[PDB]
Amino acid sequence: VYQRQFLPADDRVTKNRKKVVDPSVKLEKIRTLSDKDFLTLIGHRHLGEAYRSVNPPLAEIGEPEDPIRELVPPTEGAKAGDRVCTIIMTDSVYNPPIAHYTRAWMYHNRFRGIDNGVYSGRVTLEMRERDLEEACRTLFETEICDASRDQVRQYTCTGHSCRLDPDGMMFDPIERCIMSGGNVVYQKDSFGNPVDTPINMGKPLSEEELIERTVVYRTDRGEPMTREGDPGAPDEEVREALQWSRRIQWLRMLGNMVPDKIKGM
Amino acid sequence: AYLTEKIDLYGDNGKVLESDIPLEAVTPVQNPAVRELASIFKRSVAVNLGGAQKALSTGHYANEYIHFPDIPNKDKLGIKSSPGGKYPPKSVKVRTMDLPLVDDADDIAARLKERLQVNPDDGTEVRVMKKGNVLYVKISEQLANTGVEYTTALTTTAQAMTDLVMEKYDLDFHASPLVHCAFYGRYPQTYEFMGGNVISLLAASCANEGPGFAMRNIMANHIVAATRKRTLEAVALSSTLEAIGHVEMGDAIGRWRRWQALVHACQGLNANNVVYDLVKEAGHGCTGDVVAATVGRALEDGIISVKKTLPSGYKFYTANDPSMWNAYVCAGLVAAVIVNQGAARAAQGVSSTLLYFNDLIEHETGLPHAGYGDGMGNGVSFSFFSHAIYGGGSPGIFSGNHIVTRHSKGFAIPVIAAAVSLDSGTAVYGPEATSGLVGDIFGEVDLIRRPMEAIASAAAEIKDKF
Amino acid sequence: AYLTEKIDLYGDNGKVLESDIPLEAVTPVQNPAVRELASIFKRSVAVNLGGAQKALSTGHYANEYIHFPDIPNKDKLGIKSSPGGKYPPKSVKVRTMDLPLVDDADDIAARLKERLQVNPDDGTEVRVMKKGNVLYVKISEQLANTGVEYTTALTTTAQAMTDLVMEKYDLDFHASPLVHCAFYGRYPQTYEFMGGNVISLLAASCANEGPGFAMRNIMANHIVAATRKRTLEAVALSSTLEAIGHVEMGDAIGRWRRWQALVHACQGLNANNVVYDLVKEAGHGCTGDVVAATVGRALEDGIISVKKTLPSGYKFYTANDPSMWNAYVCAGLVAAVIVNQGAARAAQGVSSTLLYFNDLIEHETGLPHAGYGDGMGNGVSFSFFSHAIYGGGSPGIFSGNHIVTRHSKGFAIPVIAAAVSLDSGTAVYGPEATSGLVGDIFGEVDLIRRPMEAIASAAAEIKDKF
Amino acid sequence: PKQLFLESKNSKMNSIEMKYGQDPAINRAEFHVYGGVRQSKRKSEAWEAAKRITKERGIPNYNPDLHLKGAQMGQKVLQTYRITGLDREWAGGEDTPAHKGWKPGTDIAGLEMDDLNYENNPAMQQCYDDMRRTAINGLSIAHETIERRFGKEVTPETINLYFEMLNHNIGAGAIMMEHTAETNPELVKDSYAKCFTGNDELADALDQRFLIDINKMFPKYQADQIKAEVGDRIFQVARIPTMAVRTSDGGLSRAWVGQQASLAFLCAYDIPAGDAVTSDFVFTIKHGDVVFMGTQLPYRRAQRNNSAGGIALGYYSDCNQTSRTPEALEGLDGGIDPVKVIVEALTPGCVITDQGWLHNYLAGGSSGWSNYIISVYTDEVLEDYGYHGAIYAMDKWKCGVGEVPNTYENMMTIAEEVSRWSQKNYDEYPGLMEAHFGGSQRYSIQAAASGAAVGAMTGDPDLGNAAWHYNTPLCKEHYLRLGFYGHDLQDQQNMGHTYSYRSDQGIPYELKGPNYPDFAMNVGHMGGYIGIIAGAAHARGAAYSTNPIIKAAFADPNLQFDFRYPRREFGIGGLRQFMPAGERDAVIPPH
Ligand SMILES: C[C@@H](OP(=O)(O)O)[C@H](NC(=O)CCCCCCS)C(=O)O
Ligand SMILES: C[C@@H](OP(=O)(O)O)[C@H](NC(=O)CCCCCCS)C(=O)O
Ligand SMILES: O=S(=O)(O)CCS
Ligand SMILES: [Cl-]
Ligand SMILES: [Cl-]
Ligand SMILES: [Cl-]
Ligand SMILES: [Cl-]
Ligand SMILES: [Cl-]
Ligand SMILES: [K+]
Ligand SMILES: [K+]
Ligand SMILES: [K+]
Ligand SMILES: [K+]
Ligand SMILES: [K+]
Ligand SMILES: [K+]
Ligand SMILES: [K+]
Ligand SMILES: [K+]
Ligand SMILES: [K+]
Ligand SMILES: [K+]
Ligand SMILES: [K+]
Ligand SMILES: [K+]
Ligand SMILES: [K+]
Ligand SMILES: [K+]
Ligand SMILES: [K+]
Ligand code: NA
Ligand code: NA
Ligand SMILES: [Xe]
Ligand SMILES: [Xe]
Ligand SMILES: [Xe]
Ligand SMILES: [Xe]
Ligand SMILES: [Xe]
Ligand SMILES: [Xe]
Ligand SMILES: [Xe]
Ligand SMILES: [Xe]
Ligand SMILES: [Xe]
Repeated sequence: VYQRQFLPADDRVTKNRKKVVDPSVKLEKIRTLSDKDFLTLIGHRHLGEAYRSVNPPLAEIGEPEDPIRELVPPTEGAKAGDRVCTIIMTDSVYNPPIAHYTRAWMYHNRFRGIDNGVYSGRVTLEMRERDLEEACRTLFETEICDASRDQVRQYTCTGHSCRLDPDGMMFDPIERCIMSGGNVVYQKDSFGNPVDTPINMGKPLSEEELIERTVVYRTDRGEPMTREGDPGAPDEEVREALQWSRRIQWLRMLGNMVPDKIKGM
Repeated sequence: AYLTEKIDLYGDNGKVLESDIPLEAVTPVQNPAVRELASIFKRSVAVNLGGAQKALSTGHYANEYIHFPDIPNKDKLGIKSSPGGKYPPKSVKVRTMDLPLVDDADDIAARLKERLQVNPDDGTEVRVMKKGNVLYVKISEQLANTGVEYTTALTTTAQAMTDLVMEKYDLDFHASPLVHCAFYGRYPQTYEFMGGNVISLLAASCANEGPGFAMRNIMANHIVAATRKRTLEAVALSSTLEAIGHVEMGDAIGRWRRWQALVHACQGLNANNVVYDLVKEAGHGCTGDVVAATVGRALEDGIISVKKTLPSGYKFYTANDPSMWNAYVCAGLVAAVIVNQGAARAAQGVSSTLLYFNDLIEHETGLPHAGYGDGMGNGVSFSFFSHAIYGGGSPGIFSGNHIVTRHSKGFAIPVIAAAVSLDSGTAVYGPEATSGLVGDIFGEVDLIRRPMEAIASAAAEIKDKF
Repeated sequence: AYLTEKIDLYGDNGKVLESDIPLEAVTPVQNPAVRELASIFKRSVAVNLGGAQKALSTGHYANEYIHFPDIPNKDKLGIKSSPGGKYPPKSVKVRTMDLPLVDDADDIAARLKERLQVNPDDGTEVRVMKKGNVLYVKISEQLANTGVEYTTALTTTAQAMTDLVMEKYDLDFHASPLVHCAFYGRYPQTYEFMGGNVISLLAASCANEGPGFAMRNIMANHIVAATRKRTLEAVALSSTLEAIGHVEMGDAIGRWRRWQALVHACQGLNANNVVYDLVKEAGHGCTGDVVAATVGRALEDGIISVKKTLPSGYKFYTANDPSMWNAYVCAGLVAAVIVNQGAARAAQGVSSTLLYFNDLIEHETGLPHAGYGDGMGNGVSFSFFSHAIYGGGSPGIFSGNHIVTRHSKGFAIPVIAAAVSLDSGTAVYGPEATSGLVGDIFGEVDLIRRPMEAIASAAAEIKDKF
Repeated sequence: PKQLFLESKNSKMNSIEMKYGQDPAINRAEFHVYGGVRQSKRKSEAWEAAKRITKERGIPNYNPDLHLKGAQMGQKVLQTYRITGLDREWAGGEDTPAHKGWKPGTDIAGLEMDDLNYENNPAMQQCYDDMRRTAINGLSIAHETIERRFGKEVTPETINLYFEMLNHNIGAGAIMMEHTAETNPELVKDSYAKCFTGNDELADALDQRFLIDINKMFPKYQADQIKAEVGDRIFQVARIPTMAVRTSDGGLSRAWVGQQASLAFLCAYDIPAGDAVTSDFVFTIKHGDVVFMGTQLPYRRAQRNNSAGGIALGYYSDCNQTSRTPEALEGLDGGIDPVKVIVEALTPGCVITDQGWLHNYLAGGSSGWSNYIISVYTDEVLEDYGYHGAIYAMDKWKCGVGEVPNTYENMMTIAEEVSRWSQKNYDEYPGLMEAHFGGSQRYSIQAAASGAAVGAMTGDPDLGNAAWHYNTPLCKEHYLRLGFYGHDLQDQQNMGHTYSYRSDQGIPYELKGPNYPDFAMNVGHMGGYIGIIAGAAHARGAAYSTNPIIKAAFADPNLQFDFRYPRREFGIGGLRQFMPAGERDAVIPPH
């Protein structure tokens, strides 16, 4: 089996990107959530409630004779015929440990049977309900979730690009996520609905921790993707992400003119 | 010049169907089975006798809840129809009639075949199906090729049906518009035979996005219903229809011909078993595992090689065969959808796999993805228009002619057919809802339902010509 | 059942071409010449190399006075292009180029044929015309019948020209859109290859009034230009295209098949020399003399007879053969236009003759005119829309697909072709103005220019089959 | 010398700071303290009007308390906007049919988002109506038929009488018939007809009230180019009533002028009623010698001529008249300013294709997607980035506009620098990042600024637009986010389609349009391309980019909308100071 390289990682930022997307790299658990609080935060089903179904169990729907289908084991959610549910998260532009396109690349590399959309203000993940619950343990409890910069919100998602609040928290129009006693807590669920007791997410990471683990380039901290003098400079004098970007543009342009033009290039 | 490079055609079970086939022998311009497929779509129509009979009987003509009301109880409505109620109200019956079309389906079939037939040994066929409720008709090549259009089976069948019903039951003049409506629906107020009872697999000839798009204006749900959800046969039918469409669009020409033919061979006909091998290797994994398998297979086959190693250790790959690299990305694309949407047994994520399998490929190799931008482009548009308020719909309603998904040069619709084939019934606008009659009737045509083996056998028949 | 009744086919000189021909042998569903005519329209296109070269050279791309300007004298415009005029202005050339397409026409035709051809000896043809300014292209039946559409010659030729010009002159990336524009014009922003340099005799495939109307969307000026104004050959070409169109519309079916076939034979092919005989008898007279000759010939041939004599002495005639009576009225209709518009050598009155020849016929016999209302109906619409502010135009711009003249079932457009053929140059939108290239290039095809003899010879080849 | 979004060149206004009353470089804000919609004058007034409406009609309507989960809109600042560059204008102070003369150099600041919503802004609606109600035709064939078929001479005198008659019947009256109904002149005072010609002797012989004067409207070098294309020919420009297109579509224009021009020919030349020549006049107007603003569209989005969807990008470029203004001719320190042309031409380019067409034809709703598009013509943001690329290239290549060699390499260099500068400012100014809170706004703006700089500096419109698509990796690999869900369909594919020649991929940018498949669905793009096409032509010394007849046809002070200063006009509509045409006041009860 060929060993993936995922993306050019020549600096701290792109190396953080590679860690997030490489499935052979364990994302460190940084918080514990009870099953009741975890399910309450998702807001689709509560602890002990039976899973709803969109179609009968896979074994009863009479799948046709299809050899290729036999090569792809169905997930447990697919076998049960669970509803496909959506979870949405938003990452601030201010030094998050995971950003939007890295979520798509990570989801497609770490989770089976997904649907996922990337937007500037949010990222959706839609899977068979029980499969989604298992995926959410990684999204909510590991190093890719700084409680103040990566939040869950099903709608009225504005905040990724807004200025941080006095406590360094990302804005939430519905105020699902608040700062209480130094801890970030969810006082409402992902749908903005009331919760019996707030879900404590713990402390946010310090600024230096955020800068160390971030996947985004930012000009203000002296780490832009394109530095002054890089435009037009030779490939060897610029970031590997820019050398990669220039190569993709050259090959898409020449290849789409005449395919043979990119042979050996 | 002929596309002489040899490929092996494999079936959906991963076993070889035909070996040493020149790429030229599977192209729509040469392959008799692919050409016969287009001929079948052009010449075949279904007559819904049950629908025609019900429309005439109750007055529910055409679509949109239309109803021409006949009132059989006028004297019980509590109204006076004569000044001062001089004369009691009397009902009339002027918009409906009861004709035993379904009970006479056999005789009607014989009369329709004689009207459509040009010469006795011409190939015209009319079959009675659904216990008389539907007739499957296939006009002769002689009648179909009289002029230049593909709608002759539709137009002639609607008129032959209308004429023969008027004659058989010796109907009075009042019946002429009503019987015409039973078969034509709202035509000619509409260009389509809207709400009528003569159906073609092709769309109305006014609906193309451009010249040559007729074979592309076929919903993925129709393809899945006709192949009865057998994943790779749905991929083969969709890819073959897109291959014919691209020839008609003028894009299987000159320096782009090999590139276009390889998309069809590699993604649609499991050439060299690439699709099957990739699914087999990465089936227990994610989209990413298909990316790893695709790059590995391209390297193993000498399609790509390391071009340069950057200081970080990241390697840029070069395409030793750019058109074959594109075709390997198209094969990996359908494999990725089979693995990802196959694990969930839910088609919705197909648009996400279309986008990110290609995006991961570029980030992994430094080579362009399928269509030099169209694969990710359609991944974006298709994702957007299958999860937003703006338009679109569920995956199965898209086609090569839909404004949202038309762009990719033949490698996008086949992945939708694969995903919808693997769906466990998670949509409301699924194949049963939009393509029930299509699957029950046209799905009986062996060539439409199982094209893979038919294309391979026809390619072997002419393999020595090139 | 076969249309076994025998007819004699006469040429425009009034001499028999073929005797004892069953009506069935001239129908579009059987006659090889009529079928080959439709095949030629589908597969032929013209490439205007002079036009393409001029568009690239000056920037006058497409139509509507479009011009992408290149300014070669920027330093003489009296403007400063640098702040404070620090640097003097320098001109650039970015939207135009000079390619010797016309001088290289022979080699261009060779490269175009290789790209269009599917197999050696498949019948693909590329002919250099107008000293290199135009190429006549006819794709193979193999390429043309790949899919279901009739636009393949147009689409493949435009892409083949674009690709071969980019390759032949090894043009840089900037040229791709400009060379595409030189052949495709505004496509795909427009569905048509608008203002492009690849022309078909058929209209864009989005333009039909209904299914099967493609062979009807051909202006009378094109027909006259292609037949070089030889009156009855223009009538034959127009009537034959309307005959193919009516088959594709589904109207040459069942109880209407004989009626439709007789319109074509009697009005379009001078069957039994009726058209010629009527013109010969009444040529020195008026429309009314043709009415007298038509009724007399119908009586002589036993088509009509006196039904009843009213007290005043006026006689009602009965049709012993209603479909043949209609066909004799259609023949008299084209004869009347030849006599009336022929005497003036001015086409405008054709619309009046269409209306009043039919109106006089009914008043004279008490029998219905051509099309049971359509002949007078189109005389009315066509008269109105060729002499009013509302729309329309001069006679030559109408066709079987024009909303104004589409109604008649194949017997109206041929009379427009006859009148425009006899016109002495009284219109501004005449054949030279709208169809110069059509007549010069497609008029060289013997089948298109002189179909009468070709149809008769082909009918004699299969006469014993019926 | 600060960025234009922190200090406007002449008025010295800080467009970003004015939104918050706080330094935009500070990453801190207080939320949930503005009273929700109470902070908005327009939404607060809308709420009170809605209560009256509900009481009158018996059905509820606007109700801000319906906002999801008790969170009224306005939990953050509902920013106001400033029209870009109005303080740098010095010409165009003439009275127009829609408003008294604007004082050039006066700013328009503090506009609320609802004031720049296409649904609430009559200047934006009139902009589109003026495009689609226009019919253009060459008159050579009608004059030829009169002289050759009818037998009468055509002279300046008969042309003048023809135009006097056409101006009488185009909107209001009848000339030939007895007992004929007519339209109230008040309802069609915006309808009239004119002509232009390259023949100066003919131009000087006509009644100037019916003439579009090329010599007056354009600078000498541009008038010379246009007249050389027009030549010794007469072109008619007729504008049918705005009220009429509002009861139907733009395809009515050629049919309407077909009727009225035919009648004016019959009456001015004494042609008998029903003469065969009549059909040549309507055929000439509708098909024989006609120029349309828009071509027909296919079945899924079916349209006759003159719908916004059929308008080629180059035609949107050429109907803009900023190219002939003093600001565009000597704004760059006495030199031509192609950037002024790009930034103005993209304003109706964006608003008409995105709000007028994608929204008001293909989708819809109450928002007009206004904030998405407002970002491209307000607060000097895109202005700063665009001028940054021009100054950078002029200094690097030591040349003027339109003179940087049009190589793929130079396009990539400029794009990288403009993307860098765009990202630098969004990163260093949290208040600006929050102002353009939608990623599409920020992504489209760096792509448009890059294309504007490449187009203005090389004079190559396809290369200028190629720079737009190259911004996809530059943007994505920096932020790891782009725009809305379906924003990069065209950006991804045009990285390859720009120089492709496949059937529906290849086509020059001048002739692309909303029916080019890649562009048929999404906002935030087409207008930018339109600006780039106009600026590239301007930079290389040209008077137009695609059609000289379209450029001349819109050089008309009788147009309801001022096509020379669109950003300003949209601002005037934002102030509720633009009087559109088409209102039915004359025949409705008082109000
Ligand atoms: C997609 C298609 O809609 P359907 O899927 O055909 O219903 C199409 N609408 C659009 O393209 C909507 C464009 C505006 C909304 C997106 C703004 S980014 C149309 O009306 O023909
Ligand atoms: C004839 C045709 O016009 P053209 O000949 O195509 O210009 C058609 N107009 C009309 O039908 C005009 C109908 C109204 C005027 C007559 C009222 S009696 C149309 O717009 O397509
Ligand atoms: O959220 S989506 O990107 O689908 C629409 C943005 S208006
Ligand atoms: Cl239909
Ligand atoms: Cl329909
Ligand atoms: Cl030339
Ligand atoms: Cl065309
Ligand atoms: Cl008969
Ligand atoms: K470096
Ligand atoms: K029934
Ligand atoms: K009845
Ligand atoms: K028969
Ligand atoms: K259909
Ligand atoms: K190749
Ligand atoms: K031309
Ligand atoms: K060039
Ligand atoms: K030569
Ligand atoms: K060949
Ligand atoms: K055929
Ligand atoms: K044509
Ligand atoms: K010949
Ligand atoms: K609240
Ligand atoms: K004037
Ligand atoms: Na708990
Ligand atoms: Na170059
Ligand atoms: Xe979370
Ligand atoms: Xe970094
Ligand atoms: Xe199908
Ligand atoms: Xe292959
Ligand atoms: Xe013709
Ligand atoms: Xe006949
Ligand atoms: Xe939008
Ligand atoms: Xe990219
Ligand atoms: Xe823009």
